[PDB]
Amino acid sequence: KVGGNYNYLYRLFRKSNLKPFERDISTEIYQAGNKPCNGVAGFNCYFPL
Amino acid sequence: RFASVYAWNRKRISNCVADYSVLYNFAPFFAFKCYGVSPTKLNDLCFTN
Repeated sequence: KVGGNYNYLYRLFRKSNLKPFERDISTEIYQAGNKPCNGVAGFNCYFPL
Repeated sequence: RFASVYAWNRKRISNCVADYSVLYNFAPFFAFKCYGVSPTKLNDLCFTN
């Protein structure tokens, strides 16, 4: 679809490499570590999807 | 003092240990989009220049 088809997604990065045939329904934000991050933030608090 | 947009200033970085984690002294970046790489995996991969 022209600039569409968002319903099909993936992950560029994850907190850890997936195990074989492992499934993860969650989409929580990866922690930055160097900066407290419960709300959105900089370095690593970008949304995985 | 930065240069113009047409005369964009270039420096080659070579023969030096790249600490890409001194980026996070400059304040919330309207964009840190890392294309083709992750903002977290960049301080690992060695590169020529």
